[PDB]
Amino acid sequence: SPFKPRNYQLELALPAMKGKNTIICAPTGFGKTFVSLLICEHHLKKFPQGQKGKVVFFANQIPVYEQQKSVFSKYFERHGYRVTGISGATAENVPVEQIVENNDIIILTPQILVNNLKKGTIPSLSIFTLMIFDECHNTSKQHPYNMIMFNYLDQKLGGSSGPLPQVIGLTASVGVGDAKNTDEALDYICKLCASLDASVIATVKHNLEELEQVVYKPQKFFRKVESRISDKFKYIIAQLMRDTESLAKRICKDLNREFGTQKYEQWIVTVQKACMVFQMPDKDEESRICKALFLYTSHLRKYNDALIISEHARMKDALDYLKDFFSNVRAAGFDEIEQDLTQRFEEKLQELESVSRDPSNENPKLEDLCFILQEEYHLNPETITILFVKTRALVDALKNWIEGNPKLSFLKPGILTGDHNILIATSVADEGIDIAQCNLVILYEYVGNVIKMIQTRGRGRARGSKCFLLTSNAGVIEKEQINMYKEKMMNDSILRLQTWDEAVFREKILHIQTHEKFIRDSQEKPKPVPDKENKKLLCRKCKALACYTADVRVIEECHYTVLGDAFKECFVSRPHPKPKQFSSFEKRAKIFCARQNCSHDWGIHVKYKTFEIPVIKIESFVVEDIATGVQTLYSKWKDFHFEKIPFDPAE
RNA sequence: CGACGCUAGCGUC
RNA sequence: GACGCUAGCGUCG
Ligand SMILES: [Mg+2]
Ligand SMILES: [Zn+2]
Repeated sequence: SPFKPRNYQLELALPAMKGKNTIICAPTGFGKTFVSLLICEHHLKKFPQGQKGKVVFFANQIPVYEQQKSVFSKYFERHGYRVTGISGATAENVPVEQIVENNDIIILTPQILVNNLKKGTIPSLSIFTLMIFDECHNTSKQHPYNMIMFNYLDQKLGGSSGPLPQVIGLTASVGVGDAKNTDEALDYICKLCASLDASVIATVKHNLEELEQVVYKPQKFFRKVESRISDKFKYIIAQLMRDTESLAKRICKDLNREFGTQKYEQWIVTVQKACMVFQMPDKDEESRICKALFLYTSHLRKYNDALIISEHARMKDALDYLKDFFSNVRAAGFDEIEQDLTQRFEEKLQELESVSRDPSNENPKLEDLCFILQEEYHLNPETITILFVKTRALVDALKNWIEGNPKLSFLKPGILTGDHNILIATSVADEGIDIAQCNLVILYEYVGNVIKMIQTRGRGRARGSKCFLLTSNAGVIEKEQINMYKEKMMNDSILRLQTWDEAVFREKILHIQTHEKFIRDSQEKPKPVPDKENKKLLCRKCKALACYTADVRVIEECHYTVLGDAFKECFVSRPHPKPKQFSSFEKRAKIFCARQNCSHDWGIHVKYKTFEIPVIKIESFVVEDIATGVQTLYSKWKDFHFEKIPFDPAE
């Protein structure tokens, strides 16, 4: 152990080194990696000569996986332990069984292990002696962590009595979920402890003073401000809205309406979702009326978003956003509909710009953020900032404004989504891999949970780091208020736990956990009857025939193909700007409607073992029926019931 | 393609 | 006290 550990690290690691299933709960940045390494070195120094240990470490983000894989193999080969890892890119056509056998420390994404557990390639978890979940707080509803633990609990409660592994979770906090007093919070923490069969929660108690000189708590600030006094854009855009919806009335004629909400977008998603069953006797003019109206609603949706961007940013940015929109749809073909909508746009456009570009009109949010930045960089010209927005439209809007606003010449921004002065960002899953210490973080119209709150403090470990929350909605302020109270209750409940006898707590967890077992068994739902009939699937933006269900076979129960040239008729392949690959496929194209003026996104095109195939999404089509004539929309594939004819290579 | 998590809004016993 | 739907965001096979 020659790299100088601190006493709070040994204090956290101690119970794990005593063999107890343990949840380490410590502030982001305490150095969990050293704790994991110490625990592992100890775990497998323990064994006699005739037995050997096998450790598995789960990370569920690739950078963390690669980082841990690297540091584990560097620390452990000197001691004689084969280290290896498996992730999505390295998973296929390799006999995972003997990879696991042949190696003593094993770093995994969790999905690969549930996938191997279910296909029996991995018989039981009794293969492992120690399991380590990094960011274990999402050992919760459907997350792969929980599916692994379900397998563990099954072996626990069933008569099958193989030796089970020791389970350690690491986290900066446990969450309380939707808990509103200390006893509810207590219950939720006990439920999560049960999910990982933990007997101990390790926090820092004796060496608090050492810890609080390592990771400091940044000071928080709330900036309540109010929305735009004057809405010129909103007047004229509203008028555009009710024009387009009068067009809806001209063909649809069928119905609390607020223009600019998430009310409004859910309503418009509903008008599309209800209008893809417009069934006439004529089929030609019905295809084109229904798509007149799909287009009207798509344009109304991207009309609405423009004004939410107006509320949260400049209006020159929203303007550039929908000028990009119209350049986008210009290349999708030209009908009467395109020229018509776009031409009423042209009419408004110039008064529109004249509205946008006048200093008269500034979102007070933007000038308050300019204020904050000016102050922090006047007092510290070397401040490194990070700014969290909600939509990824807002990220490049704010960036363009930073460069375009001259007050902040001294800012040189950089992005990250899914050198520098300041980073603009949406959300980063869970604490994350190494990042430059930021000493200023700002949350711009930000809402979140308690765990994200604890974790965001790790950007500003150093003393004198600062964090701002600025908003036009007292809602958001109150919503982080309740979060801080939730952190209070979490700490209070954890300490109330540690003052219980071990055994009372362990029989508590055992009973919680047999409960939840028979719950998930009861909740196991049986099949309905799959119906065996010839169903037509038509497009969603042209409603033209695509194929029937007897055309489609299914591949490993998830992705569904088509056979026969009847599909090669009605799409066009487009080589893709993101040639990703996932488990046993390679992605090369996205396929769209070959129909003139349609070009809707229908699926992708991909190499599977020796074949090229396109594979498609339901929630990009409509499903009719021969005798009924009626048609119905499905979103999720698993939601759709018919004869599941598996893919045969024999054709 | 598909599986999950977080958030907001809205519903069901 | 959970489930579902719509969307935003993130991750992963
Ligand atoms: Mg996740
Ligand atoms: Zn189409």
